[PDB]
Amino acid sequence: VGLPYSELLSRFFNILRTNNPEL
Amino acid sequence: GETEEEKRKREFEEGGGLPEQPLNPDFSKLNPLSAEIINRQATINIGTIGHVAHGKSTVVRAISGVQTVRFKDELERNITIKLGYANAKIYKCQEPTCPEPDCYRSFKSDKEISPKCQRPGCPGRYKLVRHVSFVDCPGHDILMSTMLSGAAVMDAALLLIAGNESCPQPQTSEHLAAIEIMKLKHVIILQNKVDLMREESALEHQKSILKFIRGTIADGAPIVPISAQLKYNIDAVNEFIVKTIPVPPRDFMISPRLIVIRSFDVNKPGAEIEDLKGGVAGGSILNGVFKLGDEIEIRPGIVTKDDKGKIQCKPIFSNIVSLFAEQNDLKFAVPGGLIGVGTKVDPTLCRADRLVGQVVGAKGHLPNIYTDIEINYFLLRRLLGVKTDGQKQAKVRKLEPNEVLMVNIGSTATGARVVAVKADMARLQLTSPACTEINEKIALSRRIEKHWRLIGWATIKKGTTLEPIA
Amino acid sequence: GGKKGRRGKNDSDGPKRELIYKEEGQEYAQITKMLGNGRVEASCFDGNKRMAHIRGKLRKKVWMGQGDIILVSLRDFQDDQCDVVHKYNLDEARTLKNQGELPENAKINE
RNA sequence: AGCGCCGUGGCGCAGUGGAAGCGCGCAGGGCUCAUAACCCUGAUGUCCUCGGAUCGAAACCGAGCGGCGCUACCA
Ligand SMILES: Nc1nc2c(ncn2[C@@H]2O[C@H](COP(=O)(O)OP(=O)(O)CP(=O)(O)O)[C@@H](O)[C@H]2O)c(=O)[nH]1
Ligand SMILES: [Mg+2]
Ligand SMILES: [Mg+2]
Repeated sequence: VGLPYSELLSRFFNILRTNNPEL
Repeated sequence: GETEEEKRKREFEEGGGLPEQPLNPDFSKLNPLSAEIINRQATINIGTIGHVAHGKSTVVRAISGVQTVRFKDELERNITIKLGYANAKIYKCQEPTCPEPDCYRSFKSDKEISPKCQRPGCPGRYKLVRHVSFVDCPGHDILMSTMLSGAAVMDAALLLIAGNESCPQPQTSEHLAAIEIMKLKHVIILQNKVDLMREESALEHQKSILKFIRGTIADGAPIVPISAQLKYNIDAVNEFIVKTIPVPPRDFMISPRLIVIRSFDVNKPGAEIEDLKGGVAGGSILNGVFKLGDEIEIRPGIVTKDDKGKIQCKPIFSNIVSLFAEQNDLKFAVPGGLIGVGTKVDPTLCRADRLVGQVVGAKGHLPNIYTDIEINYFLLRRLLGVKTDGQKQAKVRKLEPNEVLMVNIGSTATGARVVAVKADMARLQLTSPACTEINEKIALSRRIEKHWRLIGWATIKKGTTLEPIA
Repeated sequence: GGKKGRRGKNDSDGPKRELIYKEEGQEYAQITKMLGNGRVEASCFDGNKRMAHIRGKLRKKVWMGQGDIILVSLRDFQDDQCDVVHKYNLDEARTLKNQGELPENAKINE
């Protein structure tokens, strides 16, 4: 099941967006 | 005011330090999760597979923190032959308040038994839940013997796929099928490229990954985004390792055996030879429990050719001077882990890639060496690892008599010659001697496109024995 | 040097001449490469590489080399080719560089 | 890490036990109506840094610095 994948990827995206506004 | 080293020493002392293993603990009462076993030795071997120029050593150091050498001044950047070694202690935070995903953490070898929680606001310690050994496998088309030997040694797997590159990677399928060969379903798929991947493109790549792994034996393999350069998404990896991977059956009644992948010569230059050390066999114990000062012998040993063309095999007798785990000197060996057995074997014997995948048996046990082996092999329909431009990916041919094929018998990489071909069985003649103990699942590779290509799995059913000369 | 000089016009304009600007089609350019047959390649200050003929009153009267600022007249019927009309001796070229009739990205200094 | 090699004036080299070297560069001058060729003269240092002997050290040696090559990543 890919359910644990989506939450972790969303957390990754949020971390990247917050820490790196240039991206 | 206090120096950071003093802070680390205070944490280490408060964390319990490194308790010394008892000289002779009650062996029948010990389990791979016991405190005397878990504090100083790993119990699960986790291998890493992936394409070249993808990043596995970076992922390994992100997870464990122990760097792979990537040595030889020419293999520093391109590829590695010998497998990498890493050690991570899995810790869990006892407090119910902190969220479960970040409760776990993989810490270095010298980390204390109960180190402080680095999360701000949580004054809790860490509980050592599991010790695992992280080993890097070479994902290169010619580097298959070492990769297959590692897969034999491995108990858990980690597949690395780059999202930004092509979704179907044939070397990833090669490694996955090689793992399926050797009865290993505990695979955690990990996406290396999540920083540079879009919202919908990542979803499409994950859908393609799910599409690819449908007909393979592995079905419920967890898939988790990770980062190798930012060094994030490691705690979830620890949680998945703890949960999805249970302890393989490995306990104390089985006979003691060793499978050596690498050999090291312990001789520091410059200093006078008066203070030197013997020879180190870097081997995993897939079965058995060892102690300090035991009597062992490498069954294949020295290979020699007489003037009459006869292959003589000398079992390398050796007294185990010591056994080295990741951190310090141990007194007993936990099965299912890579250990450096420093014995009276010659450092010259442990100089080159000599003791690469060789079986070692303690005195009182007789693994059997063979010259001609009666094998039972199963092939696949299509060759894996071939990049065809959209036309009927390479088709596997039936094996022909008198053909040199690379057979990895558990750990022994030998060039077998076909004597006869049957419906499911074959006769293999070995110039390099190889052993057989119980099963020793065998990986088959053929020379087709100028390099070894995996074709299927096989099992030994019989063999023509040779009696070693003492 | 040589006995050629006495046969010449003896046109001695050594004193500082008044530099001539660009007029409705005459434009500044830079010699990029020297070709044969008395023809040169001039990168004009418009992103184009025109082929400029070494021209009358200029053929064997002044000697020009690679990397020389130049004034060249175009031809409306054929834009690709043109004619070199005047040559600036590296002093008024500096003046045009400060005034910037040409993009200053073309920096050619000794 | 050890061992082999080395320490331009801009580059390649030489003697290193008696003190700034050659060639190739660069500047100026000379020959030529003119250029190249050729000839003449320089202006560039810590012959890597700290010490020992010595009228003398850069050499000879050692208490080190930095860069290359063989052992080869030397748990
Ligand atoms: N930008 C970026 N680079 C990554 C990422 N992961 C790995 N890399 C790059 O991988 C490169 C080398 O990693 P490494 O693990 O040593 O290579 P390897 O995969 O083991 C080679 P082989 O497959 O043959 O074993 C690093 O330089 C790193 O920049 C990533 O997530 N993002
Ligand atoms: Mg590696
Ligand atoms: Mg006159």
